[PDB]
Amino acid sequence: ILGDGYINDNHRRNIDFSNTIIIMTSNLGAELFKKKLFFDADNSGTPEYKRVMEDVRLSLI
Amino acid sequence: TIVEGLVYRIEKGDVPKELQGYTVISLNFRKFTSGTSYRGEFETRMKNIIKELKNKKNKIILFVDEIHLLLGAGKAEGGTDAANLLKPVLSKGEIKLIGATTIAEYRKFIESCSAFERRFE
Amino acid sequence: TIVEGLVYRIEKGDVPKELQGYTVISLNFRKFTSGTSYRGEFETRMKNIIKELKNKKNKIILFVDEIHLLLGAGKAEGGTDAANLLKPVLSKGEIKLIGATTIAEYRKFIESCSAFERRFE
Amino acid sequence: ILFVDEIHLLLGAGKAEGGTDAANLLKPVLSKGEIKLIGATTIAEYRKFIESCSAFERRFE
Repeated sequence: ILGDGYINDNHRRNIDFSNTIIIMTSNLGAELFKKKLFFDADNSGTPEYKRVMEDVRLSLI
Repeated sequence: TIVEGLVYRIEKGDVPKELQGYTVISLNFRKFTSGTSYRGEFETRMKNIIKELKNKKNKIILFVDEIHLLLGAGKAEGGTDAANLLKPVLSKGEIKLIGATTIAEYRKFIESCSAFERRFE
Repeated sequence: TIVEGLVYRIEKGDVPKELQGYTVISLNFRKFTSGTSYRGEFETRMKNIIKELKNKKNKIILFVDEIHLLLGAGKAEGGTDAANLLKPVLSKGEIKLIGATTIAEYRKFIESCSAFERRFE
Repeated sequence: ILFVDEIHLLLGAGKAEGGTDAANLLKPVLSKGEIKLIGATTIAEYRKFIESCSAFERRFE
């Protein structure tokens, strides 16, 4: 799908995936989303916790 | 009802001037292949529809119920006519036809032969 | 017997004014397959029926025991098939029929052509 | 009073009319009490009426 769009079936048609926004959701939220983000959820930081989230965001990569 | 709408819109005058006066011929499948008798009398009826209404200058609009119905019956070997005719008509502009199919059937119309792919739309 | 229950409402007159008199007509296959002397002559018997099913405007109620013999079972040239008559006609309010099926085989009408779905209630 | 060797023998031929001799006929006739028929079938044969045909299971006993 991602690098292609010429999928052969048992009926040998083509299925083009042009002009499609592909949405890939899953959680992985636990085991990183402990209380570090959680107990300071009210303000959640313009200077500080953005660095804290990007570090978690790096670890989700 | 959008096809039947157009005749209700001839009298409204919201049609172009070159497409005026024309008459839709609604076409029941009971009229096509019920009165055919598996004989050389078949093509005597086919020219009564097809070839008599090309060079005739009269104002003409056809209408097809379903194209898949025209592929179902008409299998007599002598008779044929299961999409066999109207092949230059799909590039000529003398005959005005309108068809109607459902998507899940029209998917099985196109890619089951992959020869009518460039003709129809 | 629910359809038999209709008839007893008619003879006692416990029907609305617009539905008075109309006679239920059952359809026994003692005579459908046995009249097949030729292919065209099958539908002409229906043509004698259907033309007198519209312009009659008299007592008219059609009844089928099991529609599975009509549209489910049958070779396409063996008689009544999925390509039977009255497919665009029965959408119009010119013919009154009442049918009956069992659920466990009624999914064949979904899987016959998936086009009688909006054609029945 | 009629009697049949096997009703399974009535599920075979019947050509040159458009349908089987027994699978077409006697369907609303045996629905009501008219014919004094008595039948007999093999148990191992009999499954075809219950499973495969599945319509005569209330017609006979």
